[PDB]
Amino acid sequence: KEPVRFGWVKGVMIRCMLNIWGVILYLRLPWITAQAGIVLTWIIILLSVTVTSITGLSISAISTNGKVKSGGTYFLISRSLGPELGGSIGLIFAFANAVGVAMHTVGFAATVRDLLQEYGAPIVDPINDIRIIGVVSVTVLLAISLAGMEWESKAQVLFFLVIMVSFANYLVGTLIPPSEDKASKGFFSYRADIFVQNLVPDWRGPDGTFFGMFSIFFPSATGILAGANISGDLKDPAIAIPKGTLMAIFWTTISYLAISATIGSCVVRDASGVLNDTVTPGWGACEGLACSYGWNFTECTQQHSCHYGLINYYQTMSMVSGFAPLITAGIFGATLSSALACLVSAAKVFQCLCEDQLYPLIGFFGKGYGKNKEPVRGYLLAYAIAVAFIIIAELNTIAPIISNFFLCSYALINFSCFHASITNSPGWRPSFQYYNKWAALFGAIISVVIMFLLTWWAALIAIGVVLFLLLYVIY
Amino acid sequence: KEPVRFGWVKGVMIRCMLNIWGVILYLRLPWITAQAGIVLTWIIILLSVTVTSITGLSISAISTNGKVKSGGTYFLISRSLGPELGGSIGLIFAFANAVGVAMHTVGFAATVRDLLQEYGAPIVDPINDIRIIGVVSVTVLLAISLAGMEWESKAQVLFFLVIMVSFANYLVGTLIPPSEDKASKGFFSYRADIFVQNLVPDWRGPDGTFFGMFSIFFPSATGILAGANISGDLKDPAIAIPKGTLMAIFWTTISYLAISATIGSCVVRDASGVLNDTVTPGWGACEGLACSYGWNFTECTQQHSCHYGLINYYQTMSMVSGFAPLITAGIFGATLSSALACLVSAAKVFQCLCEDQLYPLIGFFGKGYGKNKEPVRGYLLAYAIAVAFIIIAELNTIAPIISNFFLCSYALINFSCFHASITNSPGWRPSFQYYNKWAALFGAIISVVIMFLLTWWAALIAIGVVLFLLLYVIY
Ligand SMILES: CN1[C@@H](CSCC(F)(F)F)Nc2cc(Cl)c(S(N)(=O)=O)cc2S1(=O)=O
Ligand SMILES: CN1[C@@H](CSCC(F)(F)F)Nc2cc(Cl)c(S(N)(=O)=O)cc2S1(=O)=O
Ligand code: NA
Ligand code: NA
Repeated sequence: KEPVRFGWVKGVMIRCMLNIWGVILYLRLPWITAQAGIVLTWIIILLSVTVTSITGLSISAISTNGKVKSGGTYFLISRSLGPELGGSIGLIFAFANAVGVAMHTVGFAATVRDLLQEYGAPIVDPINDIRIIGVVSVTVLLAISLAGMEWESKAQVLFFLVIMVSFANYLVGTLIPPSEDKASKGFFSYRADIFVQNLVPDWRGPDGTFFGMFSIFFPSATGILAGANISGDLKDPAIAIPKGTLMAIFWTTISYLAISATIGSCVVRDASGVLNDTVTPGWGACEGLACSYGWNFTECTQQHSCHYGLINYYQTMSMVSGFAPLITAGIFGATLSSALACLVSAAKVFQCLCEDQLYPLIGFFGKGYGKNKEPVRGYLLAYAIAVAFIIIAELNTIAPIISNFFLCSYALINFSCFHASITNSPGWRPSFQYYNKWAALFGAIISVVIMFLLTWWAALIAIGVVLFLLLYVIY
Repeated sequence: KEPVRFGWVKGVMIRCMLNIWGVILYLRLPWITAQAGIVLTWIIILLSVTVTSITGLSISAISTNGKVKSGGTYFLISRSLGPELGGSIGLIFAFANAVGVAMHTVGFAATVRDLLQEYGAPIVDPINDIRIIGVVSVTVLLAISLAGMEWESKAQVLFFLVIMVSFANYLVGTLIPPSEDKASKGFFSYRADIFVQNLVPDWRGPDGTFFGMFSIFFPSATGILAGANISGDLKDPAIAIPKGTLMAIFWTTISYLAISATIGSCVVRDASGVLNDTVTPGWGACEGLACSYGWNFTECTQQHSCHYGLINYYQTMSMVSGFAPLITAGIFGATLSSALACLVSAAKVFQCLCEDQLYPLIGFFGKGYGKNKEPVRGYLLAYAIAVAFIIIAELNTIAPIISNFFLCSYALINFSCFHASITNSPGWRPSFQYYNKWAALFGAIISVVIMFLLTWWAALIAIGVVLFLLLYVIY
């Protein structure tokens, strides 16, 4: 009974694309497009996908160096900077993945709760909705993931199809001439006037700055290592990991640019929401862009007190669409798939750390064999952390620390590549064509600059945890 | 012709006491005593002299381990964490010392300029006063330091005597019943009412917070390594360095407490400065503490627009005194002595780095022998940096980076002691009685906490410079 192996389009490309896409695509990108206009939004996107392209090239170069087992992403850190930054960064990576599982299942449970609160009676508590729904969802994901690897692959293909259907729904919705309901909320079809008026920023509110929008977006463009954590479950990784990872990054960035450039030329940043604001012939004068189509939104701009339009209403994308519930389906598919990718990623790193002879820290976790060619001993450890961080259910303060645990790995992977390449390390001969030491050095420096720049105390906590593990292991 | 060696009272105690005392004693301590009252000022002092007591114990333990040449303070860093944090921290230490020479000579030149601007015609430029005076003063200090070591010792004893004379002048001045000039500016003799009213804070202005006052004070309590940088010029360092350094710290702290507790019970925090504010019998009512003695300062407190009193006038200590010019003499002696101690400290570390075989980075500086048992090759290097940072003459922005170069050494010295003591390093047997690994660990952790807490970007620059030197030396 041979194990199942995957090609490059279902085992690498789909996984990375589905882990990069989140709910920022559906709830915040249309808002960032309004705060910062179109050109600066493109600049933010192209700055974010430059760090993850350099890390992508380093990962691709790592993959063409030989055969590495599923979850041996930190082996280069270990054999280039000693086996005590190997295990420490591996443990940080595999703990942050198992926390990201919870930070996604909570986001899915929030949507389920929001739908339940309108269509029927919820159960008594306002926040225990999230806890019960999150725990049930995590148990279902654990069950399907523990039933094999073909089943996880089929579920991921299903989520991909649902996301594509939501994209098509959006794109055919924007081409429909506006109805009164859609017009009165700020939607007109592709107009040249609304495109030009939206190319320049309009910073509004306490969080409306270029660095604020960069800090909102950047953590949702990472997630490129989801096809390299299962390196051993591919038919030939040395051709499948470079091409799959880079195609994922390319197509994700294209979809990020198209959505902003199209939503930025259909909706105005201010709208009333009440249909009694048509033009009255002889209403003195009106000030605003929308009069030339037949709508009068002066009271908003004078008083700054309406809830609709691109800059005020967070769910504009779900009202431009032809059929609204398909966008909710897209949100479900974009959140569950990220949770599943993170749960399969944290299992295959705990299972590599539990069988690492050179890092005996947690090698004592073995009681039951579970020999089904599956990491049963690495799934329960991830499940326990995932549930323990769903019971808390309040995770907006832990997000910076986890997001910096994920950049302490982007720094050490890139620096391990550079250090092994300048030292001429004995056994480091990557054959990937597009790779350079100085690009890796730049990536390793920027990944620390950004990490301290986003929030300075969480970066210190992230460094302190790694340093404590390092020192306790040495002594 | 044997070289000259010093005892423990002139070679260690005087040097450390004179480098700890600065112009904060004369221009800012009476102000901090008014912002934060008396109890919190004592708390600030006793928190600052806890980091430098733990570092003092680590230095004392280092000194009883054997014989170390003049300027080998970093040898423990080198033989406990490799010879590439040895030289890098040694270079950072000896560059920050040679910059502190400039940051003190500029402070002396400022006082000379301020006196010149009143008693006669200055030369044409307002800021070239500082440049010319600073360069001349540094050349005079270099000349006396380069003429030998006995002459430097005699100059330091002279500065010590001048500081003691200013202290006596102050202390006999506060016991004189007030004159009208001194009363109208806010000075009354030791009163019980002004003591109680001044025990509690009164935070005023943009910089008036507990952390603001800690950040002003703390960098002026360090400077305890000035008697350990000349370890080889002592008759027996293993008895002279512990006792001298700890007695310096003790007596400095006593003088810091006495000045604040006595200036806090003689002056009120608000005064007018004009003698027409005596009590007029029948002036309705007056509100304020000073009426019961016979002075009426209501207009100040109502309008917040007067320049005198403890909290508003920075030179209160120079008007309480019996004879004002002796306080100026004390300021001269407190600034020149710190410049001289730093110039002798940076010479004897550059001269140890130029003859270090295991750190060949700057070993190429040797052209002229200068064999006079004096570091002629290490004095010109310090002089060039000192002059280059006096020509700039604007140093209030470089102060944080230098002050963090001085804590990157307090961290590594303490951690080197701890690491060598837990590893049971082969050759580390300190016989100092009062020493503990965990005290050193606490010192090494607090020295980084404070370093990032004072200003977060300058700490990153200070770490980046050390890391760049480390990496460039390895490759
Ligand atoms: C969206 N994620 C961001 C973190 S930003 C949100 C935060 F968690 F910070 F709150 N980074 C990564 C990176 C990787 Cl490499 C992987 S993965 N599955 O390849 O190992 C997963 C993730 S993520 O899904 O957690
Ligand atoms: C007053 N100094 C403070 C720095 S605070 C002012 C700043 F420079 F930061 F702006 N720390 C030290 C420490 C030492 Cl050990 C030595 S010394 N001569 O023993 O080597 C000298 C000094 S200092 O004189 O520079
Ligand atoms: Na997803
Ligand atoms: Na001094």
